[PDB]
Amino acid sequence: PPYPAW
Amino acid sequence: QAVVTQESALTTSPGETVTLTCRSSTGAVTTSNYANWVQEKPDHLFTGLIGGTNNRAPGVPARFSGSLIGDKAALTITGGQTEDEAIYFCALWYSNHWVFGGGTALTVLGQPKSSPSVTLFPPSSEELETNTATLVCTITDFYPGVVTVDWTVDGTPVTQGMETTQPSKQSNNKYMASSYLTLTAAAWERHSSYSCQVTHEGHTVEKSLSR
Amino acid sequence: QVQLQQPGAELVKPGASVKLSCKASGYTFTSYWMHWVKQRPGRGLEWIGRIDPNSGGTAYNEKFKSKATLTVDKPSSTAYMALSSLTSADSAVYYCARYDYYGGSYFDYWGQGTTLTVSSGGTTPPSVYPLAPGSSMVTLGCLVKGYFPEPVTVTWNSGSLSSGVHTFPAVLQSDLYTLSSSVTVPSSPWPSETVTCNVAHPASSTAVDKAIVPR
Repeated sequence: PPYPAW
Repeated sequence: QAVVTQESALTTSPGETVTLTCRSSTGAVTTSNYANWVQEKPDHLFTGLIGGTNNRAPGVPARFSGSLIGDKAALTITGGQTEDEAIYFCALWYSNHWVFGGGTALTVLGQPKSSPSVTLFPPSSEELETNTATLVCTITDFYPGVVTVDWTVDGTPVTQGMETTQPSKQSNNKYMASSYLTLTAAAWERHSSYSCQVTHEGHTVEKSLSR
Repeated sequence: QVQLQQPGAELVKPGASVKLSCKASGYTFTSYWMHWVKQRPGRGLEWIGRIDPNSGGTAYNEKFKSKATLTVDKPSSTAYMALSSLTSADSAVYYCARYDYYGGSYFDYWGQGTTLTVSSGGTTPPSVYPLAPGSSMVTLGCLVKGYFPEPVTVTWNSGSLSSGVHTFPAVLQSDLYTLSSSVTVPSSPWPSETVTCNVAHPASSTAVDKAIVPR
C-alpha cells in the first residue's frame, strides 16, 4: 500500500 | 516476504466462465494489495488487464474482470474466448514492492484435443564419430499444450543426460516440443533398447528402437 | 498504438555492466511510470524497480537496490536500466512495463524484453547432424548441437519447405545450446526427392547445408 506521490 | 501463488494450469471451453485465483501468504488478499493481472501470449506478448483489484485496463475486452473471492484476488473470464488461451500472472503490492505469482496456464479448448505425433531418431553415424551420441524425440501436434516425456534404456527409466524443450505453439494452434538423451558414444554401444514415452493427459504414446 | 521497443538480446561478460534501453512511443512519455521485471524460467517474475519520467524519482525493490539503476532520457523518450556487477545470476529476460497512476492505476503496456546472457564462454560453432527415420507420412530432422551463443537459423530445402516444418526452441546442455528442426512430408517425396536442412550460426559465421538420406 503506496509510497510516493501517485 | 510474500510468495504469491496461482493455480498451476486450468482448462475451460469456449463460452464458459473460468476463474483464476491468487493466494497471498502474508494473509488475506485485500484492497491495498492492489492486485494486478497480466496476460502472457507466445513471443513474450505481455498485456495488462486489471489493476487495483478490479480496474480493467483501457481497451481490455469486457469479459475480463478482477475481484476478490474470499481471502484472495481472482480473475474472471466470462464466456472464455479461444484467444484467451494464454498464461496469466498475478501481481500483489506489498507496501513498496510488487511480488508476482507463478502464473496460470489457461487452455480454452479452441479445437479437438489431439495426441502427439512422436518420432524418435537414433544418433547419426556422423555424430558417433565424435565419441558422443544424441537421441532426439520430436513431439508435435498435441493439444492442449502440456506433455511429460519419459525415457528408457533397456526398459529402465533413464535418469540423466536428458533435456526437454518447453512446449511451443505451432501455427495450427497445437503444440510442439522435443526432448534429448545425451550419451557417450560407448554408452550407446553398451545398450540395446531405447524408447521415448510421451504422456499427454493420462494417455501415453511411445516410440522404441534398437541398436 | 502504444509501444515499447527493447533490444531482443545482449551478450555481456561476467563482471561488466549493461545498459538496457526501452524506447517508448505512442503517448506522452512523462505521464506514465516505467517498471522493470526480471524473468528466469522456473522463477516466475521479479519486480526490480520503478521510475517516473518527470522526477526521475525511483522506488527500488530492496533486493536490486544496488544491482540496478533506473534512468530516463526525455528527448529520446526512452527508459534505461543499468545492471552493475554482472555475474551468471544476472542472466535473465528484462522487461519494461508502463503503469498509469492518475486516471486509472495498473500495468497496461509491456515491451518484449531483452534476454541478457552473462557469460565469458567463447563462440562455439554448432555441429549439425541429419535425422533420418526410425523404421504414410515420414518425419525427418536436423540436430544442431552444442553451439554458443544464440542464435542459429534453420530453413529447409532453401525455403522450399514451408509446412510440416517445426524448429523447436533451444535447450541448454552443459553451458552450450542445442535445438533441432523437423519436417514431416508425404512418404511419396522421400527419399525420392530429398530435403535440405540449412543451418546458420552468425557468431561463428557458419552455414551448414545438409541433405537427409536413408542411412
